[PDB]
Amino acid sequence: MRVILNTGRTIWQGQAIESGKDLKMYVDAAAIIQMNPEMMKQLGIAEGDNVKVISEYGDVVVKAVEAKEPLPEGMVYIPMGPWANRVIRPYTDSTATPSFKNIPVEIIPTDEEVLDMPTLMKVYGK
Amino acid sequence: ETTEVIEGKNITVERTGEENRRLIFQDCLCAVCGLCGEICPVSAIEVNPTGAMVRTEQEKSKIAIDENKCVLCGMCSSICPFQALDLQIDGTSIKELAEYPKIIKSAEIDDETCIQCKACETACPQDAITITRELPERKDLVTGEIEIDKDTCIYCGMCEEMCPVDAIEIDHQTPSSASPVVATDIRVDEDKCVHCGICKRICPVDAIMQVCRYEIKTPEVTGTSYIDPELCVNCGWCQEICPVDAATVTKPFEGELIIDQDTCQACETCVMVCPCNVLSFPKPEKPGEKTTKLHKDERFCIYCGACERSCPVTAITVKRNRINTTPIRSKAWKNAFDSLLK
Amino acid sequence: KDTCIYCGMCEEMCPVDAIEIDHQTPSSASPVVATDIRVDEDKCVHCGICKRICPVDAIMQVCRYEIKTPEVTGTSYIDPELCVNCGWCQEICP
Amino acid sequence: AIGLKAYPELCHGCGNCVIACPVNALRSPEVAGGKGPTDDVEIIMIVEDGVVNIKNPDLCGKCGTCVESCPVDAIRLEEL
Amino acid sequence: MEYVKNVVCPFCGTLCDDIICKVEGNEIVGTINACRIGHSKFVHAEGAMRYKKPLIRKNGEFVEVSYDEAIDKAAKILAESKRPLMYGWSCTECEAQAVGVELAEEAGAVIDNTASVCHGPSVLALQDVGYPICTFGEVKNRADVVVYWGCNPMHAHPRHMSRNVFARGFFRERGRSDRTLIVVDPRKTDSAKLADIHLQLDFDRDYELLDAMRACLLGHEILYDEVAGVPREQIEEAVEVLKNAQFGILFFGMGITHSRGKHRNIDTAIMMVQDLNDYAKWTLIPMRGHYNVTGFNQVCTWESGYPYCVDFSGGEPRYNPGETGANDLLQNREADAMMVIASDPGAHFPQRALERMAEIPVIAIEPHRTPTTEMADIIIPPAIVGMEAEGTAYRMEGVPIRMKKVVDSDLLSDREILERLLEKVREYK
Ligand SMILES: Nc1nc2c(c(=O)[nH]1)N[C@H]1C(S)=C(S)[C@@H](COP(=O)(O)OP(=O)(O)OC[C@H]3O[C@@H](n4cnc5c(=O)[nH]c(N)nc54)[C@H](O)[C@@H]3O)O[C@H]1N2
Ligand SMILES: Nc1nc2c(c(=O)[nH]1)N[C@H]1C(S)=C(S)[C@@H](COP(=O)(O)OP(=O)(O)OC[C@H]3O[C@@H](n4cnc5c(=O)[nH]c(N)nc54)[C@H](O)[C@@H]3O)O[C@H]1N2
Ligand code: SF4
Ligand code: SF4
Ligand code: SF4
Ligand code: SF4
Ligand code: SF4
Ligand code: SF4
Ligand code: SF4
Ligand code: SF4
Ligand code: SF4
Ligand code: SF4
Ligand code: SF4
Ligand code: SF4
Ligand code: SF4
Ligand code: SF4
Ligand SMILES: [K+]
Ligand SMILES: [S]
Ligand SMILES: [W+6]
Repeated sequence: MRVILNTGRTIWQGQAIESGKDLKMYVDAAAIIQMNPEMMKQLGIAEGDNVKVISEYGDVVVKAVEAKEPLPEGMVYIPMGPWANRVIRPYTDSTATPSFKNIPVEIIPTDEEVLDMPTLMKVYGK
Repeated sequence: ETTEVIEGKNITVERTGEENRRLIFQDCLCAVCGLCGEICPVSAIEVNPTGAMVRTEQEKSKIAIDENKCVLCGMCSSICPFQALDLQIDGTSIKELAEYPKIIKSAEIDDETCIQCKACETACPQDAITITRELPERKDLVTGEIEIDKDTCIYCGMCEEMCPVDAIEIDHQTPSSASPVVATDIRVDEDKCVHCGICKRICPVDAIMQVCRYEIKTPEVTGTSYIDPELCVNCGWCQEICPVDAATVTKPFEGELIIDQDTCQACETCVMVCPCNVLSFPKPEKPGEKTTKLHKDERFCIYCGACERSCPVTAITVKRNRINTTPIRSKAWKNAFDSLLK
Repeated sequence: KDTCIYCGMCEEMCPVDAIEIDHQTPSSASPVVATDIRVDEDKCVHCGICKRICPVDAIMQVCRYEIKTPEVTGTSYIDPELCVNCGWCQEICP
Repeated sequence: AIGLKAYPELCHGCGNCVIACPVNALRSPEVAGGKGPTDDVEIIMIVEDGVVNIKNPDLCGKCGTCVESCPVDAIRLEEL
Repeated sequence: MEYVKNVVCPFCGTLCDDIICKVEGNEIVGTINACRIGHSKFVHAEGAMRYKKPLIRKNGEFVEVSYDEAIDKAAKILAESKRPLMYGWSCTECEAQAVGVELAEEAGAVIDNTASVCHGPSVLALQDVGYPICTFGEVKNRADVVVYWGCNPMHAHPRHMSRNVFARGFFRERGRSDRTLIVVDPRKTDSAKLADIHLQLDFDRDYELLDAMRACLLGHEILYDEVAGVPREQIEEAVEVLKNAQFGILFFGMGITHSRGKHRNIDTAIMMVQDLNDYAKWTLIPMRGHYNVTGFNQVCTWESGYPYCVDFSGGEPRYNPGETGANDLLQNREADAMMVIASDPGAHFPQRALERMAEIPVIAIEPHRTPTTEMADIIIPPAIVGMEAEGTAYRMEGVPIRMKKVVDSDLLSDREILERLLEKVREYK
């Protein structure tokens, strides 16, 4: 399903980054995708099911979660972090600032696993 | 034996026997003023906090009655100024029984004087007033004749576009050799026409005559007025707002309101709680101008005490110097009513 | 606006919605059912309905130096590639 | 038995409730002005360890102002 | 258990200076007044890596070294680079930031902070059209219209509303009840839940919406009957609310710096605020993110003349956001070395930038384990500002508040590390 990806802060992601990016707390709070209940029905997923997110700029796997902050129709929300930054638009339009918000992506269910923090960074072949 | 049934928010307390007694509490009418629990001679009633029952959602009712203590005397139903408690005796409410005290209050609209302006309906804080009104048909508020010369008319369609009320219609068509015309008719709906003369002034061929001008009935406004006695709280907003002094109100209690502006922290609870719209937060007219923190107009106050009860810092106090009732034949009742004076 | 009692009948009856009233719920600090009334004289077509419905005669309305006379302007184009020269235009023209 | 009740696991520690409370405001000019108390004062609740923490519930008048100032239902008035 | 009062919180740009720290044995174990985020930074969470000592990677596994050796390796990298990038700065104090500028000159580096992924667009906007602001206390004591445009303070500046909206002020003694609260956000945020007016506009259409508001303000009819999903009548009503303010404040954040148009969204927001002042007193404040992102832009500006994306490659300072920004040098593959201090670009840059950080030497002045330290070749743990070290920080509207040292640490401070690093870079040339 083609949706609009919005990204940004949550109080839980804020608590997680100041505790430690290495903790499971961070994966549970930033490796997620908030969706409206009705969008989860049309796609056949429930809370806890994992989602494959593909864009023109990359791909990532995140855990689906009902949004306590309701979204407009067609929009999803992934909190700021390395998982969200797999798929958002990098180009800055000659301002230095990447397009972190409102990016067309494809979302589909997946039995694949969510990568933890050290493992996700391996995709960049350091 | 005394029993109790709680249907939804409502409470019913019943004693059967030779004389049947039923106390009925409608939660939706309770302003949580607390008077019933104060007057109760057996401390059977406990009233919940006035703020919490108004500003938050609660599963419980506004009051609670102890069946084990309730003796079904009905002082609570006699005092309640919101008509939320009723004692019925052999099926008949005590409001119908002269031997039982009744607070004295009223609210009437003189229909002859009333001009159906609807100010009271708007201002009523309990939405207890209904004002209906019948305006004349538009066609009766304009007089004039208008005719279109359909021969002179060349069907340019400018009147039809410019009519502000779409009163002109043209029967357009594609020509044929058998009907070599771009339209077959033009009409003015004189029910819609308001005789502004725009058509006449735009017509390029002066095809339209339009002019503004025996016992014809004068057009006049009619209506009705209803005050729901179950909702009416007798604040007198209708009496004050009325431009023609057509509404008359009398109140049960007399008293005084006292506000400590420096103790008030402007949490707005009392403003939201007041069933009479007495209390408000004035806005400054000019930058740098200061206003009274908590403003009141006692013209609308009935001295029920809900606001004082709701204030967590006790910034408001409600003095009550008189309770007007029908004759209180029991001296014990009389002293219990007098216990509410302060 | 002083005589006006804000009954709202003009606003309902205006055939072109030229009258607007700033309605409100009263408060003890602002004990009025409205704060203003206005006539959009760009929309008003001067039919006098408002004046005749007003219950308190608060509205004065009357129909009445080089002001430009209002006149209709336009243009006309004939596409030569489409024009077939049947002369319907010549005959239909008034 | 309606009274104040916290849900610290839903709370952002944002402080809206502490400031809005008229009891807290009356007792602390700092709170009244949107600040956390620095002066030692006895108020109904504060934010402690990042979450709202009821300290003196006997002072609560159950008016519901704090409840209406919280968007995440982390503080409520209910049966205890 | 010593109680430390009047502590300045080192997280967000609200820069609360009323924190109370619970100190049990040279350790912070709890707080008072701090929000859930602030509390998290003051307190160590069990299991989380706090780097005790410097590190250097050899075979994908790090090896502990001394400060001198790690600083020597780092200075070697910077001194032989031809386009080195020095990025971050926003979560450290201003003296460390000032050494950084002198180091950037010495190394011929590009020095840039987190503004270039945050309110840099606001910086570009204000350079073109201006910057009409006020301090928090003015909002508290005067404001009767408060607007959160494209920000979610409940989640990102948690005590901001309580400190500025629910707070009672001199001419606003009724607190929340004296203010009209407006939130503009495509989502029903927890901030929008508290608002009196929520403009739930279409995403990426703020610029269009503000064009209609500005044109309506200057007396022009709105061409379209719906703009950004907001009906024409509702736009005119919103503009009337702003015109009738006695004192209006426009707070704004990433919803318009990151979204379509970027700096031009802020541009047009600023010009509306300016022009509102012919009808009502109006100002704006950008919701600066980190507690001292504003401080780096202050320091850099007053030392070099420019606020961020500053290139010292030519000796003279030169400035061209879109070229000399951190994401520009990485995505165009210009940079051959990256020094990261007090920031986590590994977590918070896009993949195209991360692709370049994997190819170049990366130095990280970082106390914790982050995605950046995973991409790093040297790690240098510092003392944490506002907990273990002091120095100036700047609140989001420019108010300088000195961070405080609550506990002691055997670790070096940012300022110390950079001062030694600077000395070694001078040497290697
Ligand atoms: N919890 C937490 N708090 C933090 C941080 C953190 O990482 N976590 N970091 C701090 C930093 S660095 C910063 S910069 C601040 C940022 O704080 P904010 O500026 O609040 O940043 P975001 O939450 O990313 O985005 C705010 C809102 O923009 C909205 N938005 C998205 N697209 C659009 C649009 O097209 N139009 C409009 N009007 N709105 C839109 C989103 O729905 C979102 O709710 O937070 C700081 N505080
Ligand atoms: N998808 C998406 N991506 C985004 C955003 C978004 O909205 N969406 N927002 C962007 C924005 S606005 C920003 S600013 C960035 C976030 O910008 P970052 O600077 O990456 O945010 P943090 O993760 O808080 O990074 C601060 C780091 O410094 C460390 N630190 C704390 N105190 C000190 C100190 O005293 N000294 C030193 N040396 N280090 C310290 C912390 O442990 C932490 O790892 O994210 C950006 N990326
Ligand atoms: S008296 Fe006041 S409280 Fe007791 S019922 Fe009638 S209203 Fe409810
Ligand atoms: S009936 Fe007489 S007793 Fe039962 S409650 Fe009402 S008052 Fe107290
Ligand atoms: S106010 Fe006086 S006139 Fe107008 S409706 Fe109510 S009563 Fe009739
Ligand atoms: S007079 Fe005014 S209204 Fe009556 S038709 Fe001509 S134009 Fe339309
Ligand atoms: S304007 Fe004069 S001519 Fe044109 S249609 Fe109306 S009437 Fe016929
Ligand atoms: S009195 Fe108060 S309540 Fe009763 S009607 Fe006139 S207004 Fe509505
Ligand atoms: S009086 Fe008490 S209740 Fe009414 S506002 Fe002031 S504080 Fe809130
Ligand atoms: S103000 Fe007058 S009416 Fe309103 S609550 Fe207090 S007393 Fe009852
Ligand atoms: S005159 Fe006719 S049009 Fe002009 S306002 Fe009065 S009613 Fe509406
Ligand atoms: S009609 Fe006469 S009174 Fe009623 S509103 Fe229009 S003007 Fe005011
Ligand atoms: S009408 Fe016949 S002639 Fe006049 S334009 Fe159309 S085609 Fe040419
Ligand atoms: S309770 Fe609701 S409001 Fe009081 S702090 Fe926790 S969140 Fe902020
Ligand atoms: S309820 Fe009213 S009083 Fe009790 S705390 Fe919340 S606010 Fe202070
Ligand atoms: S607001 Fe920002 S600053 Fe004030 S505490 Fe919460 S986090 Fe620290
Ligand atoms: K921590
Ligand atoms: S930032
Ligand atoms: W930021």
